[PDB]
Amino acid sequence: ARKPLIAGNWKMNLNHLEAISLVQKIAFSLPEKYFDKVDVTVIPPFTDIRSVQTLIEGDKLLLTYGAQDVSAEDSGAFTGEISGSMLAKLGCTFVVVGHSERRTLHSEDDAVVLAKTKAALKNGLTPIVCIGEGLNIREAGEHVAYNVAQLRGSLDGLSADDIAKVVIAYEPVWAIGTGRVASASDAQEVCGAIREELKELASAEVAAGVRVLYGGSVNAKNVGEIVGQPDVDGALVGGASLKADEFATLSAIAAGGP
Amino acid sequence: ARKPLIAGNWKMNLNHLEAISLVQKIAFSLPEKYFDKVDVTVIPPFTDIRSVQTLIEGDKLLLTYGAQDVSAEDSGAFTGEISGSMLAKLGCTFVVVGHSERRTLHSEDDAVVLAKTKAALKNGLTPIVCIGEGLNIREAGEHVAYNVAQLRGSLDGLSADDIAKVVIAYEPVWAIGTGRVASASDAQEVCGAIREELKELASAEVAAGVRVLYGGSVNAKNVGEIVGQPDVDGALVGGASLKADEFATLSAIAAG
Ligand code: NA
Ligand code: NA
Repeated sequence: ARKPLIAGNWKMNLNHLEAISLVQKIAFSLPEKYFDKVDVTVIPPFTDIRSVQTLIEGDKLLLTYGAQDVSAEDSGAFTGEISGSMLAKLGCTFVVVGHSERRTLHSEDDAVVLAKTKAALKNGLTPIVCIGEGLNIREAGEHVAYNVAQLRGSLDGLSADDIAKVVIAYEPVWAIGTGRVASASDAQEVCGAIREELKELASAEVAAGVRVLYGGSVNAKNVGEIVGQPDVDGALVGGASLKADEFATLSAIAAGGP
Repeated sequence: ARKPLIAGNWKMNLNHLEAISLVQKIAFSLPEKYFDKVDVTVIPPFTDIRSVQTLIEGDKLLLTYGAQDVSAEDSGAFTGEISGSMLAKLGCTFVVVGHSERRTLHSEDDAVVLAKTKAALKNGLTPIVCIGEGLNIREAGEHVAYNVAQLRGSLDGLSADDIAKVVIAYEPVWAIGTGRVASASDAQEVCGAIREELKELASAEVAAGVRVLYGGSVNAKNVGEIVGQPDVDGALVGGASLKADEFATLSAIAAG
C-alpha cells in the first residue's frame, strides 16, 4: 500500500533559468493522471529553489520539490549553510541528507546525518536518508551488515513517530555515476533488510509504511524491474533527472503505466 | 585611494521574505549620496539570492550582493554545492571564501580556499578571501606570521592580474561574534602585513589596489577607528548586518 516516489537529484547542475525550463518540460511531458499513482519531486540546487517554487505554485503543478542538503543548526553563525526553516518557507517537501557525495567529500558521518534528519523533521520536511556501501564492502560480501549499521547510526534514538516521517534511499556507491546499476535482486536484498531493521528501530506497523528507494544509475530502461520489487518503493534519480523526456518516462513507468 | 567596502555577511539568517524586508530598509536608510564614497554589499544565504537579485535590480537599489560560499567545481555530481556560474547568473558581485566557520566546521584548508578563489575568478566574481588566527596563536604573538602563511596558501600560484581581482578579509577567530573586537592598531598591524606580502605575491602596484577588510565584532561604535587606519579598507560585518539601521550607520561612518 506504499505509494511510489521518484526523487530527481539534479546535483550541481542548472542555473535558475534552466531550472524553470526543466520543470516546465517535465510537467508537460508527464500527464496529470499519473500523480494519482506516483509522487514525483525535483531536487534542485539551493539557488534554484525559489525559481522552482514560484513556477510550481504559480502554475499549480503537481510536482513537489526539495533540497540537496540542510544544516543541522537553527539560524546562526554558520556561513554558507541553509536552515530547515528557510527550506520550509520556500515550500520544500523533501530534503536529501547524507548523500554519498557529502558523506565522502564533506565528511558527513552517521551522527551528522542524524542531526540533519532531526532538523528536517523539526521544520516539517521529509528527509531522504541516504545509505550505501562501497565496492570493496560489496566485493567482500558484507554489504547487508554495512548498510544496517549506517541505518542504525543515521536514525539513532529517533522515536517510532519520527522514523515514520523519513524516507530511506539505498544508493550503493559503486552505482553512482558509473552506469553500473544494481540488479533488481541486489536492490531487493538490501531494501528488504532495511525494512526488517526498521522493525526494531520503530515498530512493525511504521516499518511497513516507510518508503525505501533505490538509487544509482536509475533510468527508464532499468527502473521497472527495480521499483517492481516488493521492498523497493521508488528511485532516487541522478543524471536522468536533468533530462525532461527521460525523467518523465521513467516516472510514468514507476507508476505502473496507463 | 582605495574605495572603502562594507560587506554584510548575514550567515545562516533570514528567509526570502525577511531578506526582502532587510534589503529594503538598508537602502532607505543609506542615502544614495553615500554610494560615491563607499561600496556596500549584502551577502545573503543561497536561498535568498534570487529574491535579493530581483529586488535590487527591480527597484534599482545601489547595494550589490554576493554569496557565502562557492564550489571549486564547475558542475556535476557534487550534491548540495553551488557553482560559480549559478552565482554569476544571479548577478552576484562577491563571494566569501574560506570564512573561519567553513575552515573549522567544514574542513576547508588553504588549498580548497585557493580552488574556490579560482572558481570565483573564472566566473567574474570577486572573492573575499578570509584569513585569521585563533586565540592561542594571538596570545603567543605569532599572529602576523600565521596570517601571512594563510594568505600565501590561499593565493598560492595566482598571477598578479588575478590577485588584483580578489579582496582579503582579516577576521581573527577570537573576534568573531565574541564582542572582542581587534583594536585599531591591531587591525592595522595585520592588514599592513597582508598588503606587504601582496607586493611579493603580485607586485607593488597590485598590492596598492587590493582592498583589505577587517572583520570580527564590527559595529557602528568601533568601525570608524578601524577603517580609518591606512591599510584597512573596510569591514566584513557579522551580526550587525542583520540590523538595517546599524548596518547603514556603520556604512555611512566608513564613507567618512
Ligand atoms: Na515496489
Ligand atoms: Na582605511
